[PDB]
Amino acid sequence: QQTTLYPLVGRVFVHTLEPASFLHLPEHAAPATIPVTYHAHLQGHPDLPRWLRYTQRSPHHPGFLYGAATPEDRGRQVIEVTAYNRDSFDTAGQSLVLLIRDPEGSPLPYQTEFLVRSHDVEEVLPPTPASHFLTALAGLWEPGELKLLNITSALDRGGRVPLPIGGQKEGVYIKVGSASPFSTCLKMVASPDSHARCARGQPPLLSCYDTLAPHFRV
Amino acid sequence: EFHMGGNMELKAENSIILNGTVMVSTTRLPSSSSADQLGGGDWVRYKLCMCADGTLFKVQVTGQNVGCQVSDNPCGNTH
Amino acid sequence: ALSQMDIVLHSSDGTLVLDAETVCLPKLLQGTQAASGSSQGLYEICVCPDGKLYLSVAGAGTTCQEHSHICL
Amino acid sequence: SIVVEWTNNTLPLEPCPKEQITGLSRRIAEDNGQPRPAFTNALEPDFKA
Amino acid sequence: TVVGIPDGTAVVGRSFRVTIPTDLIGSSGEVIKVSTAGKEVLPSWLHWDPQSHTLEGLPLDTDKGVHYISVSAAQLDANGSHIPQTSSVFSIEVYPEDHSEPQSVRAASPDLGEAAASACAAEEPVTVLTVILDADLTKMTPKQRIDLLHRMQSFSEVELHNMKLVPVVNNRLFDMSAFMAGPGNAKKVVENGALLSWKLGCSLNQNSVPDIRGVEAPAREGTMSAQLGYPVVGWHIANKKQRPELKNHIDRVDAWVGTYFEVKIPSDTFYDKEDTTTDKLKLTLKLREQQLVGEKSWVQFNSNSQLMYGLPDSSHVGKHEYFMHATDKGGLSAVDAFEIHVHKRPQGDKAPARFKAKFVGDPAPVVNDIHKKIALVKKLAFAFGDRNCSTVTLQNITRG
Amino acid sequence: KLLFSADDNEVVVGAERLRVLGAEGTVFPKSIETPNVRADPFKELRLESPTRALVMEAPKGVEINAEAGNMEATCRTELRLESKDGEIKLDAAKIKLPRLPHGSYTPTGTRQKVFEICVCANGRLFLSQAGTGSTCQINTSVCL
Ligand SMILES: *[C@@H]1O[C@H](CO)[C@@H](O[C@@H]2O[C@H](CO)[C@@H](O[C@@H]3O[C@H](CO)[C@@H](O)[C@H](O)[C@@H]3O)[C@H](O)[C@H]2NC(C)=O)[C@H](O)[C@H]1NC(C)=O
Ligand SMILES: *[C@@H]1O[C@H](CO)[C@@H](O[C@@H]2O[C@H](CO)[C@@H](O[C@@H]3O[C@H](CO)[C@@H](O)[C@H](O)[C@@H]3O)[C@H](O)[C@H]2NC(C)=O)[C@H](O)[C@H]1NC(C)=O
Ligand SMILES: *[C@@H]1O[C@H](CO)[C@@H](O[C@@H]2O[C@H](CO)[C@@H](O[C@@H]3O[C@H](CO)[C@@H](O)[C@H](O)[C@@H]3O)[C@H](O)[C@H]2NC(C)=O)[C@H](O)[C@H]1NC(C)=O
Ligand SMILES: *[C@@H]1O[C@H](CO)[C@@H](O[C@@H]2O[C@H](CO)[C@@H](O[C@@H]3O[C@H](CO)[C@@H](O)[C@H](O)[C@@H]3O)[C@H](O)[C@H]2NC(C)=O)[C@H](O)[C@H]1NC(C)=O
Ligand SMILES: *[C@@H]1O[C@H](CO)[C@@H](O)[C@H](O)[C@H]1NC(C)=O
Repeated sequence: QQTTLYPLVGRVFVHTLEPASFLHLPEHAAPATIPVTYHAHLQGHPDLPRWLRYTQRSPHHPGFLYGAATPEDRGRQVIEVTAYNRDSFDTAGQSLVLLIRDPEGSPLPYQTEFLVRSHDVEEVLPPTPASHFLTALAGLWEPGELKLLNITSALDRGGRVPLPIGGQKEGVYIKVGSASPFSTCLKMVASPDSHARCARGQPPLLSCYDTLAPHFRV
Repeated sequence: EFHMGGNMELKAENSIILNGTVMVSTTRLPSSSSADQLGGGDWVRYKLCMCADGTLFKVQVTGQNVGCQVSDNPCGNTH
Repeated sequence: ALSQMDIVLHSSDGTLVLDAETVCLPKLLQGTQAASGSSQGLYEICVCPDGKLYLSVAGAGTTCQEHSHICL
Repeated sequence: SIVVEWTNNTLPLEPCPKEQITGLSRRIAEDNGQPRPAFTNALEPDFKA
Repeated sequence: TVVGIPDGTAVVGRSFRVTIPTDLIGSSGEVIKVSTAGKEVLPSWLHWDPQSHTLEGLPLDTDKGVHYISVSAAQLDANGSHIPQTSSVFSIEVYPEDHSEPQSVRAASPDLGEAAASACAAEEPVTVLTVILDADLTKMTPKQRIDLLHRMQSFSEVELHNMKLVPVVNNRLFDMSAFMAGPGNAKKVVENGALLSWKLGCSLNQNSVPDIRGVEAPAREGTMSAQLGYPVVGWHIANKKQRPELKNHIDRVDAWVGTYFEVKIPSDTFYDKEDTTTDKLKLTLKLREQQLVGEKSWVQFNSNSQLMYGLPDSSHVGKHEYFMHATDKGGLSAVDAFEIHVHKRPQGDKAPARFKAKFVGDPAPVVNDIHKKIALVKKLAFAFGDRNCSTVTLQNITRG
Repeated sequence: KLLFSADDNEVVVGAERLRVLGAEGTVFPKSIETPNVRADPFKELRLESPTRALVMEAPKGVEINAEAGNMEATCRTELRLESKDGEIKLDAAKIKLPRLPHGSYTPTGTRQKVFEICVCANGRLFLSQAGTGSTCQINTSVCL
């Protein structure tokens, strides 16, 4: 069993993973009950390349393979992945084929990096919350198309473990690219007066209403 | 598996927990036959007994009809 | 195998065969036999002929022999 | 006797900081080598250089 | 085999306990899993004990309603699965204080409960003794609520089902209608409080109250609070009409020979449900077999200042290990481990400056005492007027 | 001091340290002989097989030590503690048996010779044939 995917240099790639067809042994009745983890590596290697990484909140939750293609990794790439069921101890070897190619269309020089504090990484990884976040960002990106570039756990950059009391989330760093120029509100956000205010703990000078609210806290 | 040649040592500070449907090697463990007529009669030997909270405790046996009922509970009062 | 904390021999739903000539349990709590019962939930440990271990309700005398249904 | 030796971390392993050491000598030391009144007061009373 | 577990009834403040017939639901090797129907978490007022296979709890005022409980017997699979072969679902209905006496509650028991079956008249007020404690039922587990109930049982001589444990409403820590009252052993109140109440009789007067010395005396002397585990605010008779947790570790401590280092623990290093802060919790430093640092050791640590400090020597270059122990007011300790790397002085021998001085008196007590060494280092730092005493690196001391 | 050699068996390089780059890992088709495997600081240690068995041997002893932690022996079929001629002990203040199943009573069931546990004075345990009453006062030669 193999599957061929088509990543491109410049933007993120994410693969939602379902135990229904990934595992050769079907999970009948309610398939969401069984906890299965996944260990993915380069073929004949113990770990994924630098650009690619893998996460999983809980074994009773789907894992996620995600990363941004690099121009130095262009070409054919082989992923050998093992579905280790946390309960059933059932080995399901699987091959994934990646063809890292150049992006098609205009580039996105205008990249923007944000920190989300109201959500975990595994919440944004499904396509629909990411789409909702990108539409909310387009609510302030008028005009211009959007395309996410990078997703990274805030704990990877060096953040501390949030307190489990108070609903505190780990946070996530998000890079989204666009060829459209930044908005005037975004231009005044980056002004050093707001940086000085943030250094004092004062709020940054905001002229546009937070479209991310109340779902997303940035 | 744990295949050791000599003794196997399992030491803890607070407590041990053996969670599961435990078996035992009956042939390997010795069993006291009743051929001898009370060779260990009125002897200080303890019987293992089950607390309500999973704890085990040993009760000294005085006569032939000593059960596991206790008044001064070493398990602690079942709070 | 010594540990500074609790040790969990967590067989989820399986069996635990302990194959040794001698089993030493020198650190058990000592119980005092009396007619009065401190509380309920008191049981005694019972052995099936195949090595299966179970429990019976504690009483004035032994109750392992009265509860031989589980042994098969 | 207590024969004490030490080094300073701001020393950059570079061409001689002779001006810094001269300033320290005129600040806390003297040409004869006795502890200065400020240096002695800092040393006072546990240590007597 | 489908097993029909009967529906259960619980009352706010009353101890609910049900025995699940696990022998019928689960076969040999099958282990029961008890949760909420369609959820992986039981309700916050319920606790399942696999030892006696018993679901017991105490519902609070926020737990009113019908709680559906799913009981599924997982079966052993050769490869490793645990298949819930038989899933039995039963509902538990929670009633407010408007529920009747536990006589209606005690509806599933061979015992008649004549003591419980005795009641008062419809117009006769019920004489109830209520003990006020300094505890929060929300922060306490239902297991801890049953703990409190059965610990008060040892002084009240009353069964668990006849007691009522409720939170204090509107910060009322005294009853004005009580004809008898007594102070507790708690001089201050931290939590909101808990009222644990049990009936003594029907409209009893002062001359008709039974012997309550075994309740009044231990509460005043504090032995009742010692056995309960929580402070006792007081008691009155009226005629009513955890272990700390860890989030962040200390990776390693970078130190250099002849250099003084000082580290203050972060405020988010450890957490407890009862404390929530590191500063309000006792912190100690220990060795591998739980021995403290000696007075002569090159690293010490002050608990009141929650500050570790030290200055290493070249005979102690390399790795070392230490444990941080975080003990709360509850007598429970959380543990973190950390490693310290001590390096040689990076500048080494090519330092552009070399200060040398000879003093008076034997250097044996000064070298033998790390306190004298750190005092000397900070005294040089103050002599230069400096704040960071680490800028001094002693290199060698010789007896003269 | 030897700083390089390359002969018919092997090649010795006397470098102070061996420093490999690359986050993808490495492959050593034959073996690694290291006297001391140490975890990276601030990092976990993991000894796993992706799809197969793990076997580990030491004829002169194995010390598993949790200097502050737990020994979570999570299995699903058998936690075999098989000693050839030694013994097993559980040095702990309390002993828990949280999931030993109950045995329903047989007032008239078939007579099956169940067994009971008798404790010697040194904590040594031995079996005994169940009788009408407690039968842990028959023999002391096992305890002797
Ligand atoms: C998306 O974000 C990730 C995470 O920040 C980026 O991956 C990071 O990329 C940098 C540089 O490419 C890596 O730094 C390198 O680290 C190695 C040591 O492993 C060091 O030897 C090099 O000199 C360099 O400093 C970093 O390790 C890597 N982190 C992870 C977790 O992969 C990624 O580049 C970002 N991609 C885009 C398109 O923004
Ligand atoms: C010993 O291991 C067994 C195997 O897991 C445990 O048995 C069952 O374990 C599951 C998973 O923990 C329990 O389900 C959970 O129950 C709790 C309340 O007990 C509930 O809050 C969770 O949402 C979840 O449903 C299940 O109850 C339990 N059942 C039985 C009969 O054991 C067992 O708990 C373990 N015992 C110890 C002392 O570790
Ligand atoms: C090692 O020698 C250096 C000398 O280079 C010592 O550092 C010096 O520390 C003093 C503070 O006591 C610094 O004084 C400065 O004064 C200016 C005046 O405006 C002020 O702006 C600064 O904030 C500071 O107060 C001095 O600059 C600094 N020398 C430097 C940085 O080169 C150091 O304390 C010695 N360490 C020992 C003896 O352990
Ligand atoms: C720092 O102070 C130390 C100790 O006062 C000095 O090291 C000492 O150096 C002398 C001169 O060699 C050693 O004396 C002889 O050493 C040989 C071995 O090298 C030994 O076999 C002889 O019996 C005799 O002791 C002395 O042992 C040594 N002390 C030590 C190593 O503890 C050092 O020279 C001083 N350095 C500076 C820069 O002041
Ligand atoms: C004191 O010196 C240390 C060097 O170890 C440096 O890290 C620290 O910033 C200095 N203190 C101040 C106030 O600059």
